[PDB]
Amino acid sequence: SLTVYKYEDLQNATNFFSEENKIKGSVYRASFKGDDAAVKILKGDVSSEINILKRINHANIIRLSGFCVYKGNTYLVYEFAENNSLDDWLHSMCLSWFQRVQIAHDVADALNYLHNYANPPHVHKNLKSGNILLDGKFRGKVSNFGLARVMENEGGDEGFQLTRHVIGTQGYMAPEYIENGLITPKMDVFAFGVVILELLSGREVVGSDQLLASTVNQVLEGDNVREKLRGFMDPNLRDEYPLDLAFSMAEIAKRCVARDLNSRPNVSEVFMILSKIQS
Ligand SMILES: Nc1ncnc2c1ncn2[C@@H]1O[C@H](COP(=O)(O)OP(=O)(O)NP(=O)(O)O)[C@@H](O)[C@H]1O
Repeated sequence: SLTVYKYEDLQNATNFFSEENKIKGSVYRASFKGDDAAVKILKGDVSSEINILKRINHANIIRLSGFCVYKGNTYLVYEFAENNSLDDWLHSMCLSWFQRVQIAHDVADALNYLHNYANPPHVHKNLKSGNILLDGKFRGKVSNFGLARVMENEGGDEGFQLTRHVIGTQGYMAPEYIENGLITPKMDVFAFGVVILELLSGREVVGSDQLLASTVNQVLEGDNVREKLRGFMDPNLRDEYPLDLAFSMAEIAKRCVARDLNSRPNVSEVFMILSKIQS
């Protein structure tokens, strides 16, 4: 039943939605009850979707405190994630090697829960650096896994950024989806592969137009792999990383970004890999 909220308490926490808003028009910061939160405004009663998706709770998934339906709109209150999104940090203090490995581990931990032990399993479909939030200890918190996906919303929209949805599509989406709409948990594995590549290189998923998911193959192929990998590594790490474990992590990302979905590993395997190379 989560926690039923009175719309009043939401107005006061958000200063009556007084450009206390985070970037997203529907995303506001609510300061109240000591622990801060984030309020997302959604059109129409989406209560039915919550009663299904509310099954998904995990330490590394953005937690839903509750919801409120007021005058034809649904206001959802999530745990506030200070330090914003991984994209902000990778494309802007800099995340150390330890932190980058921790974040990859939390995401693999959440993807492992979603694909196997969520009752029933659920495919994310929208795993991106911008959706992976961080908390005060820079731990991962997956977010836009439902109802915020482009065509998952029952109430369609025309306040839509086409060029932006398409940029993320080419950089994160697996080929079997772009070509046939084939939706399997392997598409999350492909996306998760690109995230790791972002964590290792800090590069844009689509650079200035080469995709970050095709460069890892050239970096690990042929000869002089050590030198090509050093150059691939994020400069901001400044040698403060074990090149051995970086190559290993880059290897598990290449398998994740393979074109054949059945060749890709299950996230459960990636979760076991990241846990053994962790501190
Ligand atoms: N629970 C939360 N805690 C803190 N910040 C949040 C939370 N949910 C969303 N945000 C912020 O709200 C913005 C994104 O809102 P969102 O509804 O996810 O749309 P979005 O634009 O698709 N996400 P993004 O990929 O980062 O641009 C980002 O600046 C996030 O940091």
